[PDB]
Amino acid sequence: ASKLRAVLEKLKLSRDDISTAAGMVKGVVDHLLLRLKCDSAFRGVGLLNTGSYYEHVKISAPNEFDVMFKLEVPRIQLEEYSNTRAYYFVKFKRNPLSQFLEGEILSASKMLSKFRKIIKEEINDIKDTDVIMKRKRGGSPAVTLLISEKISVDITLALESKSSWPASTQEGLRIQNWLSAKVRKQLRLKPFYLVPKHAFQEETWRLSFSHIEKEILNNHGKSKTCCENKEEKCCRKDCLKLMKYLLEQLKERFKDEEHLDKFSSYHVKTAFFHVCTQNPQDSQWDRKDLGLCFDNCVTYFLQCLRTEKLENYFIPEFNLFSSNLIDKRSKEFLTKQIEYERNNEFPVFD
Ligand SMILES: O=c1oc2cc(O)c(O)cc2c2cc(O)c(O)cc12
Ligand SMILES: [Zn+2]
Repeated sequence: ASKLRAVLEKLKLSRDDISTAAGMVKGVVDHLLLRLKCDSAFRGVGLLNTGSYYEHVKISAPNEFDVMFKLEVPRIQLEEYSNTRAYYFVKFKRNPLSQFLEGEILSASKMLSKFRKIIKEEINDIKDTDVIMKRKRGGSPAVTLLISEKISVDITLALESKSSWPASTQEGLRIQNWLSAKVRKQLRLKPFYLVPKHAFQEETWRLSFSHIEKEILNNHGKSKTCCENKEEKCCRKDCLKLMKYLLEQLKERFKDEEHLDKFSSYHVKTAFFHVCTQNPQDSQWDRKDLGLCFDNCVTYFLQCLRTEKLENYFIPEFNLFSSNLIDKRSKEFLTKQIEYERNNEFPVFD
Protein backbone atom coordinates (compact mmCIF):
# COMPACT_ATOMS: atom_id res chain seq x y z
CA ALA A 1 0.00 0.00 0.00
CA SER A 2 1.14 3.52 -0.75
CA LYS A 3 -0.18 4.68 2.63
CA LEU A 4 2.40 2.44 4.31
CA ARG A 5 5.25 3.94 2.30
CA ALA A 6 3.96 7.44 3.10
CA VAL A 7 3.91 6.63 6.83
CA LEU A 8 7.47 5.30 6.55
CA GLU A 9 8.58 8.46 4.71
CA LYS A 10 7.08 10.61 7.48
CA LEU A 11 8.95 8.56 10.09
CA LYS A 12 12.27 8.98 8.23
CA LEU A 13 11.84 12.74 7.87
CA SER A 14 11.09 12.83 11.61
CA ARG A 15 14.27 10.83 12.28
CA ASP A 16 16.80 12.88 10.24
CA ASP A 17 17.04 15.84 12.71
CA ILE A 18 17.98 13.65 15.72
CA SER A 19 21.71 13.60 14.88
CA THR A 20 21.86 16.84 16.94
CA ALA A 21 19.81 15.74 19.98
CA ALA A 22 21.74 12.46 20.03
CA GLY A 23 24.91 14.42 20.78
CA MET A 24 23.24 16.11 23.75
CA VAL A 25 22.05 12.72 25.00
CA LYS A 26 25.56 11.32 24.67
CA GLY A 27 26.98 14.23 26.65
CA VAL A 28 24.48 14.00 29.50
CA VAL A 29 24.93 10.21 29.72
CA ASP A 30 28.72 10.44 29.69
CA HIS A 31 28.53 13.02 32.49
CA LEU A 32 26.26 10.91 34.67
CA LEU A 33 28.48 7.88 34.12
CA LEU A 34 31.64 9.73 35.15
CA ARG A 35 29.70 10.91 38.20
CA LEU A 36 28.36 7.47 39.14
CA LYS A 37 31.91 6.04 38.92
CA CYS A 38 32.90 8.27 41.86
CA ASP A 39 30.42 6.43 44.12
CA SER A 40 31.72 3.41 46.01
CA ALA A 41 28.76 1.23 45.00
CA PHE A 42 28.67 1.97 41.25
CA ARG A 43 32.32 1.67 40.24
CA GLY A 44 31.62 -0.65 37.29
CA VAL A 45 28.75 1.23 35.62
CA GLY A 46 28.50 1.89 31.89
CA LEU A 47 26.31 1.75 28.78
CA LEU A 48 25.18 -1.44 27.14
CA ASN A 49 27.65 -2.35 24.43
CA THR A 50 24.88 -1.95 21.86
CA GLY A 51 26.72 0.48 19.59
CA SER A 52 24.32 3.23 20.61
CA TYR A 53 24.01 5.50 23.62
CA TYR A 54 20.24 5.10 23.33
CA GLU A 55 17.25 3.23 21.95
CA HIS A 56 13.70 4.40 21.09
CA VAL A 57 10.74 2.62 22.65
CA LYS A 58 8.34 4.95 20.76
CA ILE A 59 8.91 5.57 17.04
CA SER A 60 6.35 8.45 16.99
CA ALA A 61 8.21 10.32 19.77
CA PRO A 62 11.71 11.16 18.47
CA ASN A 63 12.10 13.25 21.65
CA GLU A 64 11.87 10.33 24.15
CA PHE A 65 15.16 8.47 24.48
CA ASP A 66 15.75 5.26 26.45
CA VAL A 67 19.18 4.46 27.85
CA MET A 68 20.25 1.53 29.95
CA PHE A 69 23.17 1.46 32.40
CA LYS A 70 24.81 -1.93 33.03
CA LEU A 71 26.74 -2.71 36.22
CA GLU A 72 29.36 -5.49 36.16
CA VAL A 73 29.19 -7.38 39.47
CA PRO A 74 30.81 -10.37 41.20
CA ARG A 75 29.42 -13.76 40.33
CA ILE A 76 25.66 -13.59 40.78
CA GLN A 77 23.44 -16.38 42.10
CA LEU A 78 19.71 -16.31 41.30
CA GLU A 79 16.57 -17.56 43.09
CA GLU A 80 13.24 -17.82 41.29
CA TYR A 81 10.21 -15.99 42.68
CA SER A 82 6.86 -17.84 42.74
CA ASN A 83 7.57 -19.76 39.51
CA THR A 84 7.29 -16.52 37.53
CA ARG A 85 10.06 -17.77 35.18
CA ALA A 86 11.27 -14.18 34.75
CA TYR A 87 11.51 -12.57 38.21
CA TYR A 88 14.36 -13.47 40.62
CA PHE A 89 16.07 -12.51 43.90
CA VAL A 90 19.84 -11.88 43.57
CA LYS A 91 22.47 -13.29 45.95
CA PHE A 92 26.27 -13.06 45.80
CA LYS A 93 28.57 -16.02 45.19
CA ARG A 94 30.67 -14.80 48.15
CA ASN A 95 31.17 -11.47 50.00
CA PRO A 96 31.93 -4.01 47.12
CA LEU A 97 28.10 -3.69 46.71
CA SER A 98 27.79 -5.09 50.22
CA GLN A 99 26.09 -1.85 51.33
CA PHE A 100 22.91 -2.73 49.37
CA LEU A 101 22.40 -6.16 50.97
CA GLU A 102 19.22 -6.92 52.90
CA GLY A 103 20.29 -10.26 54.35
CA GLU A 104 21.16 -12.58 51.50
CA ILE A 105 19.04 -10.63 48.98
CA LEU A 106 20.38 -7.67 47.01
CA SER A 107 17.84 -4.92 47.68
CA ALA A 108 16.45 -3.40 44.49
CA SER A 109 14.77 -0.63 46.49
CA LYS A 110 17.95 0.45 48.31
CA MET A 111 20.06 0.42 45.15
CA LEU A 112 17.43 2.45 43.26
CA SER A 113 17.30 4.98 46.10
CA LYS A 114 21.07 5.56 46.05
CA PHE A 115 20.96 5.64 42.24
CA ARG A 116 18.24 8.34 42.25
CA LYS A 117 20.00 10.34 44.98
CA ILE A 118 23.26 10.42 43.00
CA ILE A 119 21.24 11.50 39.96
CA LYS A 120 19.36 14.34 41.74
CA GLU A 121 22.58 15.80 43.14
CA GLU A 122 24.60 15.52 39.92
CA ILE A 123 21.74 16.93 37.77
CA ASN A 124 21.39 19.98 40.02
CA ASP A 125 24.85 20.88 38.62
CA ILE A 126 23.86 20.56 34.93
CA LYS A 127 21.92 23.10 32.85
CA ASP A 128 18.32 22.64 31.70
CA THR A 129 18.14 19.13 33.24
CA ASP A 130 15.25 18.23 35.59
CA VAL A 131 14.51 14.90 37.31
CA ILE A 132 10.82 13.90 37.37
CA MET A 133 8.84 11.29 39.29
CA LYS A 134 8.19 8.18 37.18
CA ARG A 135 8.18 5.52 39.92
CA LYS A 136 4.77 4.26 38.75
CA ARG A 137 6.83 2.11 36.31
CA GLY A 138 7.85 -0.29 39.13
CA GLY A 139 11.57 0.49 39.41
CA SER A 140 12.37 0.39 35.64
CA PRO A 141 13.05 2.83 34.21
CA ALA A 142 14.71 4.04 37.37
CA VAL A 143 14.85 7.72 36.39
CA THR A 144 13.36 10.01 33.74
CA LEU A 145 15.61 12.99 32.93
CA LEU A 146 14.28 16.14 31.21
CA ILE A 147 16.34 18.60 29.09
CA SER A 148 15.06 21.91 27.61
CA GLU A 149 11.50 20.64 28.32
CA LYS A 150 11.66 18.91 24.90
CA ILE A 151 14.06 15.96 25.52
CA SER A 152 12.90 13.08 27.77
CA VAL A 153 15.30 10.21 28.56
CA ASP A 154 14.36 7.17 30.66
CA ILE A 155 17.32 5.54 32.42
CA THR A 156 17.04 1.92 33.50
CA LEU A 157 19.63 0.24 35.68
CA ALA A 158 20.68 -3.33 34.83
CA LEU A 159 22.96 -5.92 36.44
CA GLU A 160 25.18 -7.85 34.02
CA SER A 161 25.66 -11.59 34.55
CA LYS A 162 28.29 -13.42 32.51
CA SER A 163 26.90 -16.73 33.77
CA SER A 164 24.88 -19.06 31.58
CA TRP A 165 21.34 -17.98 30.82
CA PRO A 166 18.76 -19.15 33.38
CA ALA A 167 16.92 -22.37 32.82
CA SER A 168 13.71 -20.57 31.85
CA THR A 169 15.50 -19.47 28.68
CA GLN A 170 16.30 -22.98 27.58
CA GLU A 171 13.47 -23.30 25.09
CA GLY A 172 13.45 -19.66 24.04
CA LEU A 173 15.24 -17.85 21.24
CA ARG A 174 13.98 -20.34 18.64
CA ILE A 175 16.04 -18.90 15.82
CA GLN A 176 17.45 -22.21 14.58
CA ASN A 177 15.55 -22.42 11.28
CA TRP A 178 15.83 -18.66 10.76
CA LEU A 179 19.26 -17.43 12.01
CA SER A 180 20.86 -20.92 12.42
CA ALA A 181 21.76 -22.91 15.48
CA LYS A 182 25.34 -21.64 15.43
CA VAL A 183 24.08 -18.09 15.88
CA ARG A 184 21.79 -19.20 18.70
CA LYS A 185 24.71 -20.85 20.51
CA GLN A 186 26.89 -17.76 19.99
CA LEU A 187 24.17 -15.40 21.27
CA ARG A 188 23.48 -17.54 24.36
CA LEU A 189 27.20 -17.37 25.22
CA LYS A 190 26.77 -13.61 25.74
CA PRO A 191 25.83 -12.24 29.19
CA PHE A 192 22.26 -11.49 30.29
CA TYR A 193 20.89 -8.59 32.34
CA LEU A 194 18.69 -8.08 35.41
CA VAL A 195 16.52 -4.97 35.90
CA PRO A 196 14.72 -4.04 39.16
CA LYS A 197 10.99 -4.77 38.56
CA HIS A 198 8.45 -5.97 41.13
CA ALA A 199 5.60 -8.45 40.67
CA PHE A 200 2.79 -6.62 45.18
CA GLN A 201 6.39 -7.91 45.61
CA GLU A 202 9.08 -5.40 46.61
CA GLU A 203 12.55 -6.80 45.84
CA THR A 204 12.55 -8.84 42.61
CA TRP A 205 14.57 -8.46 39.38
CA ARG A 206 13.55 -9.34 35.83
CA LEU A 207 15.53 -10.82 32.95
CA SER A 208 16.54 -8.57 30.04
CA PHE A 209 17.95 -9.39 26.60
CA SER A 210 17.73 -5.99 24.87
CA HIS A 211 21.24 -6.46 23.46
CA ILE A 212 20.22 -9.77 21.86
CA GLU A 213 17.07 -8.18 20.48
CA LYS A 214 19.10 -5.33 18.97
CA GLU A 215 21.59 -7.85 17.50
CA ILE A 216 18.72 -9.79 15.90
CA LEU A 217 17.03 -6.72 14.46
CA ASN A 218 20.24 -5.41 12.88
CA ASN A 219 21.25 -8.88 11.63
CA HIS A 220 17.82 -10.22 10.84
CA GLY A 221 18.08 -12.22 7.65
CA LYS A 222 18.78 -15.77 6.71
CA SER A 223 21.30 -14.41 4.23
CA LYS A 224 24.29 -12.88 5.97
CA THR A 225 24.12 -10.04 3.45
CA CYS A 226 20.45 -9.14 3.99
CA CYS A 227 19.89 -5.43 3.55
CA GLU A 228 23.57 -5.05 2.66
CA ASN A 229 23.01 -4.59 -1.08
CA LYS A 230 20.08 -3.44 -3.19
CA GLU A 231 19.30 -6.95 -4.49
CA GLU A 232 18.42 -8.22 -0.99
CA LYS A 233 16.16 -5.52 0.49
CA CYS A 234 13.61 -7.21 2.76
CA CYS A 235 10.86 -5.48 4.72
CA ARG A 236 11.26 -6.92 8.24
CA LYS A 237 12.38 -3.67 9.89
CA ASP A 238 9.70 -1.78 7.98
CA CYS A 239 7.01 -4.19 9.24
CA LEU A 240 8.28 -3.74 12.77
CA LYS A 241 8.13 0.06 12.32
CA LEU A 242 4.55 -0.27 11.07
CA MET A 243 3.58 -2.41 14.09
CA LYS A 244 5.14 -0.03 16.60
CA TYR A 245 3.43 2.96 14.98
CA LEU A 246 0.04 1.32 14.82
CA LEU A 247 0.24 0.57 18.53
CA GLU A 248 1.51 4.05 19.40
CA GLN A 249 -1.26 5.74 17.38
CA LEU A 250 -3.94 3.53 18.94
CA LYS A 251 -2.59 4.22 22.42
CA GLU A 252 -2.57 7.98 21.79
CA ARG A 253 -6.08 7.93 20.27
CA PHE A 254 -7.56 6.06 23.25
CA LYS A 255 -5.24 7.37 25.98
CA ASP A 256 -8.36 8.33 27.95
CA GLU A 257 -9.79 4.81 27.96
CA GLU A 258 -7.48 2.85 30.30
CA HIS A 259 -7.85 -0.26 28.17
CA LEU A 260 -4.55 0.18 26.21
CA ASP A 261 -2.23 1.29 28.99
CA LYS A 262 -0.41 -1.99 29.68
CA PHE A 263 0.47 -2.61 26.00
CA SER A 264 3.92 -1.47 24.83
CA SER A 265 6.25 -1.79 21.88
CA TYR A 266 7.84 -4.78 23.59
CA HIS A 267 4.65 -6.73 22.88
CA VAL A 268 4.70 -6.00 19.15
CA LYS A 269 8.42 -6.68 19.08
CA THR A 270 7.88 -10.07 20.74
CA ALA A 271 5.12 -10.96 18.30
CA PHE A 272 7.25 -9.81 15.39
CA PHE A 273 10.12 -12.07 16.47
CA HIS A 274 7.67 -14.97 16.59
CA VAL A 275 6.51 -14.12 13.06
CA CYS A 276 10.14 -14.07 11.95
CA THR A 277 10.51 -17.56 13.43
CA GLN A 278 7.35 -18.63 11.60
CA ASN A 279 8.49 -17.06 8.31
CA PRO A 280 12.23 -17.81 8.26
CA GLN A 281 12.91 -17.23 4.55
CA ASP A 282 13.96 -13.84 3.26
CA SER A 283 11.81 -14.49 0.18
CA GLN A 284 8.79 -14.23 2.56
CA TRP A 285 9.85 -10.63 3.31
CA ASP A 286 10.32 -9.30 -0.19
CA ARG A 287 10.32 -5.52 -0.26
CA LYS A 288 7.58 -5.78 -2.90
CA ASP A 289 5.23 -7.70 -0.54
CA LEU A 290 5.28 -5.05 2.19
CA GLY A 291 1.49 -4.93 2.48
CA LEU A 292 1.14 -8.70 2.67
CA CYS A 293 3.96 -9.04 5.21
CA PHE A 294 2.61 -6.29 7.44
CA ASP A 295 -0.76 -8.02 7.22
CA ASN A 296 0.88 -11.27 8.38
CA CYS A 297 2.29 -9.41 11.40
CA VAL A 298 -1.06 -7.75 12.21
CA THR A 299 -3.02 -11.00 11.98
CA TYR A 300 -0.48 -12.89 14.13
CA PHE A 301 -0.67 -10.15 16.78
CA LEU A 302 -4.47 -10.50 16.69
CA GLN A 303 -4.13 -14.26 17.21
CA CYS A 304 -2.01 -13.59 20.30
CA LEU A 305 -4.61 -11.11 21.60
CA ARG A 306 -7.58 -13.46 21.13
CA THR A 307 -5.90 -16.55 22.60
CA GLU A 308 -4.38 -14.38 25.36
CA LYS A 309 -0.99 -15.98 24.65
CA LEU A 310 2.09 -13.89 23.83
CA GLU A 311 5.14 -15.81 25.02
CA ASN A 312 8.28 -13.93 25.89
CA TYR A 313 10.66 -14.63 23.04
CA PHE A 314 13.35 -15.71 25.49
CA ILE A 315 11.21 -17.23 28.25
CA PRO A 316 8.30 -19.12 26.65
CA GLU A 317 6.61 -19.90 29.97
CA PHE A 318 6.20 -16.16 30.60
CA ASN A 319 2.90 -15.24 29.00
CA LEU A 320 3.04 -11.49 28.42
CA PHE A 321 -0.70 -11.59 27.70
CA SER A 322 -1.36 -13.30 31.01
CA SER A 323 -4.65 -12.59 32.74
CA ASN A 324 -2.41 -11.78 35.72
CA LEU A 325 -0.72 -8.99 33.68
CA ILE A 326 -3.46 -7.62 31.34
CA ASP A 327 -7.21 -8.08 31.81
CA LYS A 328 -9.23 -9.94 29.20
CA ARG A 329 -11.38 -6.91 28.38
CA SER A 330 -8.27 -4.83 27.62
CA LYS A 331 -7.05 -7.50 25.21
CA GLU A 332 -10.55 -7.57 23.67
CA PHE A 333 -10.57 -3.78 23.31
CA LEU A 334 -7.25 -3.87 21.44
CA THR A 335 -8.50 -6.76 19.32
CA LYS A 336 -11.59 -4.82 18.22
CA GLN A 337 -9.58 -1.70 17.40
CA ILE A 338 -6.98 -3.58 15.40
CA GLU A 339 -9.72 -5.44 13.52
CA TYR A 340 -11.39 -2.09 12.78
CA GLU A 341 -8.17 -0.56 11.42
CA ARG A 342 -7.52 -3.70 9.37
CA ASN A 343 -11.02 -3.63 7.90
CA ASN A 344 -10.87 0.13 7.18
CA GLU A 345 -7.39 0.39 5.59
CA PHE A 346 -5.94 1.81 8.83
CA PRO A 347 -7.41 5.31 9.17
CA VAL A 348 -4.80 6.02 11.87
CA PHE A 349 -2.22 6.17 9.06
CA ASP A 350 -3.87 9.17 7.32
O1 LIG B 1 12.75 -5.30 28.28
C1 LIG B 1 11.54 -5.22 28.42
O2 LIG B 1 10.92 -6.35 28.88
C2 LIG B 1 9.55 -6.40 29.08
C3 LIG B 1 9.06 -7.61 29.56
C4 LIG B 1 7.70 -7.74 29.79
O3 LIG B 1 7.18 -8.89 30.26
C5 LIG B 1 6.83 -6.66 29.53
O4 LIG B 1 5.50 -6.85 29.77
C6 LIG B 1 7.34 -5.47 29.06
C7 LIG B 1 8.71 -5.31 28.82
C8 LIG B 1 9.32 -4.09 28.32
C9 LIG B 1 8.56 -2.94 28.03
C10 LIG B 1 9.15 -1.79 27.56
O5 LIG B 1 8.45 -0.65 27.26
C11 LIG B 1 10.55 -1.76 27.36
O6 LIG B 1 11.07 -0.59 26.89
C12 LIG B 1 11.31 -2.85 27.63
C13 LIG B 1 10.71 -4.04 28.12
ZN1 LIG C 1 16.72 -7.59 5.46
